[PDB]
Amino acid sequence: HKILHRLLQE
Amino acid sequence: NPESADLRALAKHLYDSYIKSFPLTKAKARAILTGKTTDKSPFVIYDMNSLMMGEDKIKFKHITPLQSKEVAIRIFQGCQFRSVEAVQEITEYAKSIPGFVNLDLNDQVTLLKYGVHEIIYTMLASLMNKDGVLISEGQGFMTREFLKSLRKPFGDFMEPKFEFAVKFNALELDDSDLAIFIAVIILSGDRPGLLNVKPIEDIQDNLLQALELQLKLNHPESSQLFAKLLQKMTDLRQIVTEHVQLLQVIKKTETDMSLHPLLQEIYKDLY
Ligand SMILES: Cc1c(C)n(Cc2ccc(-c3ccccc3C(=O)O)cc2)c2ccc(C(=O)N[C@@H](C)c3ccc([N+](=O)[O-])cc3)cc12
Repeated sequence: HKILHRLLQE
Repeated sequence: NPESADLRALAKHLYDSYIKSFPLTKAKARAILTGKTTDKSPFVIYDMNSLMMGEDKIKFKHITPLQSKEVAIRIFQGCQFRSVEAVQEITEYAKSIPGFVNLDLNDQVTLLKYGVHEIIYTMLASLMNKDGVLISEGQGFMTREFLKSLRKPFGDFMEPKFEFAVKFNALELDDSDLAIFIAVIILSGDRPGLLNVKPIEDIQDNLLQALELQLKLNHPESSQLFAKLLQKMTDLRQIVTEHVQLLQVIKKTETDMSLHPLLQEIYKDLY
């Protein structure tokens, strides 16, 4: 879930 | 009273962030669908030819579509682009839910992963009627008959969303209501694989009180709208299961179609 992670940290 | 007040505050905060996060409200969609607006009525898409002629006009957040695929596949690449953007909108919205960003990051991930399809279905309902569905900020309108007409498996893809939507739209919820309901869906303590359920359930219990108060104030004539809505939220998980199954099929059986990476992350090890 790299993108989801990235969207969540963004 | 003092507790009521805090729950009214939550409701408003959530409505505000909902308005900021999502481009097309239920209010505007209904205005567009009824014909009760000053805007130019949507371009109707009912066959291969109308799709092609309308592709010029169907902008989303100032993003023009790319200008050789069969009707079914082109429809699916468009719904896929919109879904990705919805996932991103829903993620921004989730972050505005008080306490959500203080949760374990792995659990924020898991809540989104399972929540997004439920919410997408909920928000599709705002854009639908018995005739069809508004697309791309309401510049287009795609007929249900046309979508049902597509070659399998794509013909059975949108039909259950329509079936759910005609029943859900009966409850006559508005944007202030939906804003809270969406937050309740996201903060579901029974998603598989959660690490720390308790702070999730504590947030959801406030949200559910906020929802209940909201429905009493905003629909004082509607007897137990709250209870009806909760029953729908449980139906909706079954329906997301059917849909994930259909995509399993489409991924394997339709090799001319690239499923977007964000969507792969979400569908992988889901039901
Ligand atoms: C079929 C379709 C097309 C062709 N476009 C335009 C478009 C414009 C640009 C691009 C595009 C953009 C970037 C890069 C490449 C392309 C490209 O051209 O391929 C693709 C299509 C759409 C835009 C929105 C929707 C939509 O709202 N669907 C509903 C059912 C919905 C579905 C889901 C949700 N939802 O809340 O998830 C709401 C409404 C559908 C379409």
